[PDB]
Amino acid sequence: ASTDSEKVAEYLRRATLDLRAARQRIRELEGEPVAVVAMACRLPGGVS
Amino acid sequence: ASTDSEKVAEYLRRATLDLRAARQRIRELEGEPVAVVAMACRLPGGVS
Amino acid sequence: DVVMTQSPLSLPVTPGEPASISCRSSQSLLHSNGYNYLDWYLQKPGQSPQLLIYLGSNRASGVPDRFSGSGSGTDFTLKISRVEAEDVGVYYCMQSLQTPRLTFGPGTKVDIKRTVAAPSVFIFPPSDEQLKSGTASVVCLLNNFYPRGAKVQWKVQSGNSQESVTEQDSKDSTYSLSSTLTLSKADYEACEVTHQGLSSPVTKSF
Amino acid sequence: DVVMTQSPLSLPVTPGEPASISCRSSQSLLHSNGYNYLDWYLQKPGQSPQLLIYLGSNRASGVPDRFSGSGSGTDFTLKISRVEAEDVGVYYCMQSLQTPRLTFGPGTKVDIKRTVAAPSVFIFPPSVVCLLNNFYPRGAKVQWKVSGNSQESVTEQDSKDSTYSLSSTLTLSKADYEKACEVTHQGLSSPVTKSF
Amino acid sequence: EVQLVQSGGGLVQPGRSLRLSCTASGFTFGDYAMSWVRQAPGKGLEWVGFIRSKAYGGTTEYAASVKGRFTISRDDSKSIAYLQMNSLKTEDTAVYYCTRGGTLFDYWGQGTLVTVSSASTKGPCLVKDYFPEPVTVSWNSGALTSGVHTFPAVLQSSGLYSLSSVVTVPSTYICNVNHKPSNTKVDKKVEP
Amino acid sequence: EVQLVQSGGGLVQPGRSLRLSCTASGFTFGDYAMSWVRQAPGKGLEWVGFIRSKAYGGTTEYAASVKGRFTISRDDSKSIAYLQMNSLKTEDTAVYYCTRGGTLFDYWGQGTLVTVSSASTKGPSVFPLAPSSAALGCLVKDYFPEPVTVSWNSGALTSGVHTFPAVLQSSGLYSLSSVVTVPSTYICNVNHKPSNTKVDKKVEP
Repeated sequence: ASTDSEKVAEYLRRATLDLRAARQRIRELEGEPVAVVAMACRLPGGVS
Repeated sequence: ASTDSEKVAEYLRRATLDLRAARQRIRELEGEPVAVVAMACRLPGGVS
Repeated sequence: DVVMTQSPLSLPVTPGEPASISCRSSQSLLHSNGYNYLDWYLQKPGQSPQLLIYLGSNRASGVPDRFSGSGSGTDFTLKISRVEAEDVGVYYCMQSLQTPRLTFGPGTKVDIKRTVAAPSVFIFPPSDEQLKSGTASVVCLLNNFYPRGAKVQWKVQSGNSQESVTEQDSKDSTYSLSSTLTLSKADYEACEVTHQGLSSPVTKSF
Repeated sequence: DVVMTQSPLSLPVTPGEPASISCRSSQSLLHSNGYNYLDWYLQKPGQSPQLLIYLGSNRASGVPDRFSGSGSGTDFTLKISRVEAEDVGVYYCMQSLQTPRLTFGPGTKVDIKRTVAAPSVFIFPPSVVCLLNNFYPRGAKVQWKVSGNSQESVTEQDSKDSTYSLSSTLTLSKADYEKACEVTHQGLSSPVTKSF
Repeated sequence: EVQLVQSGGGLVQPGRSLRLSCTASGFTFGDYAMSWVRQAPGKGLEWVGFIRSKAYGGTTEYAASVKGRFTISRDDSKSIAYLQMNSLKTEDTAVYYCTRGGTLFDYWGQGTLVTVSSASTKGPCLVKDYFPEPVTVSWNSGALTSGVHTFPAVLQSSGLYSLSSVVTVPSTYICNVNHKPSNTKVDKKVEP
Repeated sequence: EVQLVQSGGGLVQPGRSLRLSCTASGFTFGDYAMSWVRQAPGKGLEWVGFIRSKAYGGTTEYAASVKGRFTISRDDSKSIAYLQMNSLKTEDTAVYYCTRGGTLFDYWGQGTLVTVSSASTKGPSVFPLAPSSAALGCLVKDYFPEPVTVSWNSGALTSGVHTFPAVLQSSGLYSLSSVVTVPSTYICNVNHKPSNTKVDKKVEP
C-alpha cells in the first residue's frame, strides 16, 4: 500500500535471515571447536 | 531512478542469489555422490 | 483478482511416494519487478499454522528439505517428496499482489490413503434416555465407511438435524460418524445414507 | 549527501595483524525500512572493480570471509581480519540516497608498510631531469626555481622492497638557457639542492 | 529467540469489553508490524486487523465487520500489542492469533481462546444439557478401553451442549459421565 | 556462468563517430539495467550513463559533459548493449566499462581502451648522457604510439632497472626514461616496432 516498499522490506528481512542462518550452518559444519572434558594417563616412574 | 521501487529489487535479487548459492554449497558438502572408476580383484579359483 | 483455484480438496497420500498440489489462479501475478506474489501456508491439526514457501518458490529456514515449489505467470504447483505421517494437515494457496486479504480460503485437506469401506447403519428408534421428559431426538449411526464423503437424511421427511465426525478413526482410517435428528413431543407419533463405497441406499425403521 | 572516507589515505599495512578503514558521512541514512544505503568497492591494480559489501554488512558470495563491515548510519567502518598478500589498491565508500552519483570518490590507498628510508638526489645537465630513488613512504616536493611548467612520473611500490622511485624532467625547448632542484621528504631533513 | 506468548481471555457475557496482549521477545519489535487472525471453531481463517510500523506512522486497518467495535494499540516501551474487545456479539467467539508481519506472515506466535454468551451449569447415554465447556467419560469405571467412540460436542439452540459415546459387541456396561463443576456421576447400566 | 565482454575501440581523430558493444550471457538480460562507467587514465571513476529496463520502460539520463553529445542503444534479441559516439573529443580518451545494475554495481565487464588523438607514428630521439654517475640515463622522446620497448646492454643487465611509465607531451608525443645502476661498457637499446625502428646507443661519463 504505502508506495510499494510495504511488502518488499519483509521479503528482504526474511532473505537476510535465511542467508545468515545458512552461513552459520556452513561455519558450524566446517569449523566447530571441540572441547576436552576428561583425561587419564598411565606413564612410567610410578605415574598413575 | 524511482525511489523504493527499483533499488530494493536489485538487493532482493542479490540476496536470493546468495541464499541459493549458500544452500547449494551446504547440499554439496553434506551429500555429494562419489563415483567408482577402476576395478581390481584376486579371488579363489582361477580368478585374476 | 481471485484465487478460487485449488487442487483436489480430498487428496490422499501414502508414505514413501511423492505428491503434488497445484493451484492456477486468475490474471497473472507476475509483478513488473519480475517476481511472483504467491505464498504457501500449512496448518498442522491441533496447533498454530506455519509458513512453508514465501514469494515465488523459496523454502523458508527450518522447513524440511523435502518440500519444494514451482510457479509461472498463472500456474503454480507445490511438489512434495516422500510423505511421512506428520505431513497430514491443511494447505493454502495465498496471494499478495492484490488488496489486503479477507480470507485464506477453503484450502486443501490431505489424509492417509485407505481402501474403500462401507458403513454400519445403526439406528436407534428406541429412545428412553430423554423419554418421559421430552424428545430424545433419536440417532442413526455409521461406522468405518472410508472415504469420509457421506451424507444422511431422515424420512418418515425432516429439515433439521445435527451431525458430528471423528478424526479418521485413528489407525483404522475409516472416519466413523454419528447423526442426530431434531424432533419434539407433538411429532412423536428413517435415516437414509449413501456414499460411493455403498452400492445402494439403505434405510431401516427399527 | 556528502561523504568522505576520512580514513588514512595511505594506510600502510603488514600481513598477519588486521586493520580497519573508517568511513565518516554526513547526516545518517537510516531509511524508513530499517537499513543503511552504503556499499563498499575494491579496485585491484590494473583490474576491473568488484563489489565487496552492499547495504549494512552482508558481504556477497565469492568474497573471502576475512572481510566484514559494521557501523551505524553515520559512522560506517569496515573491518578486515588478518592481512595477507594483495588486497592493495583503492577502496571506495558508496552511498545510495542520491541516485545521480557522479564520482566514486578519491578513495583510500593500501600498501605494504616499511621503514622511513631516506631518498637520494641526482641531477642530469643537458631538457634536464631530476630523479630520486627509494624514498618510502611515498612523497616528494619539486620546486625548480633557478617554476610553473614541469612533468614527472612515479613507478609502482617497488615490489621487492616497497620503496618508490621518482623522475621529473625540466620542461625546456632549445638554447634559451642563460645562467634549482631540491626535494623535501617526510623521512628526510631540510632538502638538498644540486642546481646544475 | 522469538516468542509472542499472548495471554488474556475467558468467558464474557454479550455486550461487554475485554483486552488481549501480545508480548514480543528477542527481535527488535519496533520495525515489524503486528496482526490479529481469528479462527472460528469448525471453520477456516479470517483476518481481523493490523497496525503499521512507526516508520510509516500508526495507520490501522480494521478490515470489515468491526468498524470501531475493537481497537488495536501498540506499545514500544515493553514491546506489547493490545487488542481491545468491546461489545461482543455471540458469533465473535473463536480462537485468536497474534502474528508478525503486515503481508508475509512470520513465526505466527500462538493462539488463545475466548467464549461468549450467558448461561449456568446444569449437569448431564446421551449426556445432554451441560455447560461448563468440557466433559469427560470414564467408560466402565475406566475398565473397558476398547471400541471407544467419544464424539465432540455440538452447539444447540440454547447452548447446553450434548455428547455421544458407543461401543459394540456381538455377545456389564456402565458408560457413566463426569462433570467437573458439579460432579454428577450417574453410571447406570442399560439393556435394549 | 555470467560473462560480460566489450568490443569496439581504437584510435579516432576528433569529431569522428563510433559504437561500443556489450555482450551478456548466462542470465535473463531483460530484467537487469545496464550502466556505463569511464575511468580517466590516471584519475578516479566517473559514472556516464544508465539505461533502465523495459519492465519499467524508461530511458537514460546521462550527465554533464555527455548530455546531448552521444546516446545509448539496447536490444533484446541477443542482449547486446550499444553506446554511440558522436563528435569525439581528446579529453574523452579513457578506458570504458560496461557493468550490470543501475544502482548496485554488480559483476563488471573487462574494459576497452578507446583513444582519441590526431598524429602519426614517429621515430624516437635519444639525447642520452652520463654526467658523473649510479642510474645511467638514456631517455626516449618524441615517439608515437605508446608501444615501445627498452633494455640495457642489448637486454643483458636486468638488476635494478627503473624504467618509468609514459607521459603525454604537450605536442601529443611521449617521453620515457630508463636508469638502473653502475657503482664502478654499457649500451642502451630501444625498439619501436610500431615505427619499426632499432636504436642502440653507447653512453660514457
